[PDB]
Amino acid sequence: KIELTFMFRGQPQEQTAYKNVVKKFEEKHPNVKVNIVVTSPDQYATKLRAAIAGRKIPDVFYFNPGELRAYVNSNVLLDITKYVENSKGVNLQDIWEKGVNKYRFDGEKVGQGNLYGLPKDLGPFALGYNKTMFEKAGIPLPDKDKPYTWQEFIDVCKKLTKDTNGDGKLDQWGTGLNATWTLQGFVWSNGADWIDESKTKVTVDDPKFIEALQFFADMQNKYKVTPSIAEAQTLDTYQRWLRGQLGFFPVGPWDLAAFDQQIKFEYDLIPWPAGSTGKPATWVGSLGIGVSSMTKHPKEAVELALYLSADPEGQKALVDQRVQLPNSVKVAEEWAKDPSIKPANKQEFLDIINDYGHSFPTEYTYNGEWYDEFYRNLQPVLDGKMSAEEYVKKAKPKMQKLLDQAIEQEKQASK
Ligand SMILES: OC[C@@H]1O[C@@H](OC[C@@H]2O[C@@H](OC[C@@H]3O[C@@H](OC[C@@H]4O[C@@H](OC[C@@H]5O[C@@H](O)[C@H](O)[C@H]5O)[C@H](O)[C@H]4O)[C@H](O)[C@H]3O)[C@H](O)[C@H]2O)[C@H](O)[C@H]1O
Ligand SMILES: [Ca+2]
Repeated sequence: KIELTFMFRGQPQEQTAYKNVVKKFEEKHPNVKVNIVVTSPDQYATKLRAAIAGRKIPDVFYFNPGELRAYVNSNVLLDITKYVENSKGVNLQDIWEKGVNKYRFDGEKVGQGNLYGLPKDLGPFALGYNKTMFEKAGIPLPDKDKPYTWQEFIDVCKKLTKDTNGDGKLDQWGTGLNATWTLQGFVWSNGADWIDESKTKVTVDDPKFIEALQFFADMQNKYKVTPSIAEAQTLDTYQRWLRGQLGFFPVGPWDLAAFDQQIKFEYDLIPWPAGSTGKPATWVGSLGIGVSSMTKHPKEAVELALYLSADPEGQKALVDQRVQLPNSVKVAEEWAKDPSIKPANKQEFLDIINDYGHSFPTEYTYNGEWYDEFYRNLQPVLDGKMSAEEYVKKAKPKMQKLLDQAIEQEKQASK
């Protein structure tokens, strides 16, 4: 009788996994049929934005935590608090508090108050290294607790950069980090950030930010511990990591399934190299599972969100399928201690969540346009055509204008 539209995004292993778990949901609730709208991670924001613009909102949908307040003011997200409290068995007090709290809003500040969504996951972005490669090269393994310094990291990367098949051409490299997803840690580790403590002032022209940005680009251009610009163009560094060509690459729990399938070398997790603070940094992502404020079936919609987010059986199926770590803290802890589930240092994911992971800057602002502008024109720095110093001076006023507008519009839209 009842039909739900569930809209989400995922890499192909993620799509497959959630589609399976939705079938499990439907077997459990035979009167609820779930129509799926799924996209690649890159297509999602535009599609969700179109749906919201036309006020044709999916019953259940993935959404960015940074848009919680905007969604609440625009009446996009149903207040699901009472459905979640009335639900049989579930106790989201078991769920990561940092995850649950991202989708609470008391009318004024995020983090407390009524539920406008449930955490899909927490997504600590760990650093992986190719253990097979280290061992074939006789290089001492990275320490599982003590971060490399930046200097040490380049030193090891250089050792790993070599022509291994002896044809005269480099065919193996220290790393090849994607600035979109790996610049944060270097910036943060160096005691910088995109914006100030108040989250209202762009601070990318901070010397510490610049040093981190230049350091990042220099991996490719100056230190040359990555494939060349042309080589990464031919085959991107994620793919080259999969094929065993790179010493170092990040690992999210959502990668685990794809890696199970494609990676044949032994790899493990370590802290990110630490800058001037000496403490490692990286991000802990999250997605919200929200229900349309206008859904015709709030109870069943929340039931699907709950099943994906907090239900032991639903959660178990997702963890089994290697697309996330458990949302239940105690389950995650026993998960991490299980030696038969690789990577050996799974615990690093948890350590990121508890000790040294941060939020994306955009989680603190009303929208993320100011931040998207930073990355929109970053590539010339990344390719050594423009210095980090010259770009951030150019970008800052553009970013700041956009931040100001997001601040103004949060004033307006919440009146
Ligand atoms: O140029 C070649 C590129 O390489 C290939 O991508 C490799 C993938 O990219 C990296 O992962 C980045 C990102 O993560 C995946 O989504 C996971 C979800 O995001 C997490 O939360 C993240 C953020 O937090 C919130 O502020 C906001 O909502 C999110 O933006 C959440 O915990 C997870 O559920 C997504 O697929 C990917 O883009 C990894 O290295 C690897 O997976 C591509 O072919 C190409 O882009
Ligand atoms: Ca070679």
